[PDB]
Amino acid sequence: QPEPRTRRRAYLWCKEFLPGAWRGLREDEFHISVIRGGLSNMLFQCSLPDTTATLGDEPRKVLLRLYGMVLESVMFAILAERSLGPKLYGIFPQGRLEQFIPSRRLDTEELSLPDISAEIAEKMATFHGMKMPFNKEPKWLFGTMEKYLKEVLRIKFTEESRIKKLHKLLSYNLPLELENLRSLLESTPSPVVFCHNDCQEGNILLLEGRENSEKQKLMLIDFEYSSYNYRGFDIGNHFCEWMYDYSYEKYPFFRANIRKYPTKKQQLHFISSYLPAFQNDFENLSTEEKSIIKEEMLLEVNRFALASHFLWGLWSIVQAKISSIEFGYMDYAQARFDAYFHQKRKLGV
Amino acid sequence: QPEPRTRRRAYLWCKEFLPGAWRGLREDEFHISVIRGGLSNMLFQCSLPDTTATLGDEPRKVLLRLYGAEAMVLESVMFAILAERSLGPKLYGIFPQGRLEQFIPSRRLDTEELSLPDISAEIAEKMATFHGMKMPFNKEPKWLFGTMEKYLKEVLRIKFTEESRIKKLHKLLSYNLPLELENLRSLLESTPSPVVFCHNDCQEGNILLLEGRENSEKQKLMLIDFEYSSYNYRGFDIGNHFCEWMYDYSYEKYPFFRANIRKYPTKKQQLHFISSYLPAFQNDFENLSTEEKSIIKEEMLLEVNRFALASHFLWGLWSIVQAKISSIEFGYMDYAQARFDAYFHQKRKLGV
Ligand SMILES: CN1CCCN(Cc2ccc3ncccc3c2)CC1
Ligand SMILES: CN1CCCN(Cc2ccc3ncccc3c2)CC1
Repeated sequence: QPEPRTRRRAYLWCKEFLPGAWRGLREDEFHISVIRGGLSNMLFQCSLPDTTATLGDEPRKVLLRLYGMVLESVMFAILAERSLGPKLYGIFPQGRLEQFIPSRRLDTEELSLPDISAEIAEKMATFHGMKMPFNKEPKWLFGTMEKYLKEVLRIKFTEESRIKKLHKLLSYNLPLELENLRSLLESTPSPVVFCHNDCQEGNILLLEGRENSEKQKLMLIDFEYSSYNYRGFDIGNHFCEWMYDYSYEKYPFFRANIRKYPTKKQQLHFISSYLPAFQNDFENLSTEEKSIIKEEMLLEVNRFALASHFLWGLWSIVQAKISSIEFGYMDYAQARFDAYFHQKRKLGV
Repeated sequence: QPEPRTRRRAYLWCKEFLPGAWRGLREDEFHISVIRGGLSNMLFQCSLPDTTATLGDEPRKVLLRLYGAEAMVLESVMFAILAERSLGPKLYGIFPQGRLEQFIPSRRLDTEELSLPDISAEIAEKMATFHGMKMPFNKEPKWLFGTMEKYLKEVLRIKFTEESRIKKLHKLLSYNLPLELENLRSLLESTPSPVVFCHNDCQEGNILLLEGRENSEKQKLMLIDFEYSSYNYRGFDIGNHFCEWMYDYSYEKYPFFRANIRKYPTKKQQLHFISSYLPAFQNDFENLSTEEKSIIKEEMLLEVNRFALASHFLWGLWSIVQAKISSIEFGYMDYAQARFDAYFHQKRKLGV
């Protein structure tokens, strides 16, 4: 349960924005509980009295999201219209009402289950074929990294620990290294598509009641960082996410495990599912040509995986200065940068 | 024939938002033409050279829309949804200064085409369809009297200089609009009308006659320009449309419209409209008792004609507000008086 200053707001929003029973519902009939609290993007679960029959096809239970601009909204509406996302039941200046999808999030170690990562591949490829009314020019990747790098070189921390950690990070010569990375990635062909850009296990729902479905038990959510971007980044980033488990209950509240990065075999298995789903003609290609393509895609995504480390490393340093959320951001930054340089050595680039 | 800045900015938007031949298009080979000028919602046609080949789906031609001089999230979300549902033009690009839309070969309707039976029948079907839609917006019917209240307040505190505008304003105030509003409200709050997703501005200039289709009998029109849309009393949407039968905005001299009260649809014409509307809006209707059909229709007419009074009042108030702030060449005050003339005349018609 929430505070008084809300739940009423939540009451009004549900009563005004939802059809059916919601329309005549009394403030004492309103059921609401917290799904995730905090200062920003708070989730809530609102529901009709179980003793209330629905008048039409309106939802019994809904997700309320409180922001705590225009593109984010257009995108969610579109994904909703195409059944790629939760339905959009209502939208307003300080949040929105979304479909409540009975489910849990994936856990890190589940990303490696052959059936799971085969469906994530298939879903990412599908996400990747969608037309969106947004800029098709791949500005996002280096634009965001420059934006973050510049912030980082302006960040001053008070406590000695953060100063120390920032100092060790700045000692990699991030500006120079960004240019080394630009060189590498420019010379690495990767089709521009609509990328989720944050395809981590916490954004993948296992839909309850089909945990037994072999190719249809997952849904991708949270598209807040989505944009047109190099394909290799969405895949590389997701592969990186195999190494990071955010459920750790002690500070810094994540574990990094480099050994958990997908093996070549595991990589070939993800992309062997991705490709058929991304170009429908791929399956009919010559056994030999498929491997030509797969070997190339492996080079492609493992290289862009470096951008995942670099971008989210920088991102993490900024979050440290400004976020309230309890999470060891600097240590995570240090982890992403270690994995960065470990991956460079591994690739010999 | 746009200005250097725009067309340069339009070239860029097109090249960066549109797929296919567009993305490799050079500036020297970019075609743009004006469809509407002004300061607010300029319209442009953009296209590929005729010698250039499309690579895939991409359109050969598109409409650029510049917003000119944050409810934009609502408009944009709406515009995008109607597109996904094939009810509006496709949405190719959205950005701070405007949007890229599908170009749809067509012309708009003339006022006197609104009364043509097939036209009127299809408009009624399209509107009913439009009304059945779920939209992620607030379902409380506050738009109508909220907006009028908003305009009335603005109206009460505007002072003109220019003599003729000053006189015209006072004659409108003569009527005691705050009292008159209150009692429009009482009249209407006693007039049941289903709350639905309304277009709210269904005038001829917002209805496309689709090219290639002037032969189809029930499928040659598309409603567009949903800028004023919202959940609202169905009666408003229909009443407002009926009012627009009376108003012709193609008139070339000041005040740049003709009002003709006597072009308002006859009862026979109104019945012909909702005879298409009702089977298009609800399922069983077609096969209800020919006795209950008539009960439904007759009440609806009282409903839509009563709400037509809100059309006159709302747009009259809006028009007065436009006279202060708008620069567009249009006799807003004269148009304000005409709506209010129709308001009191319609009131007289109804004995309310
Ligand atoms: C921007 N997204 C991709 C970058 C990695 N990820 C790190 C992360 C994951 C889970 C967290 N859970 C709680 C707090 C911080 C967290 C940070 C942040 C999410
Ligand atoms: C809000 N809409 C319905 C109210 C009447 N209408 C007045 C109008 C119609 C056409 C015009 N065409 C050009 C200039 C002004 C115009 C004003 C405005 C549009």
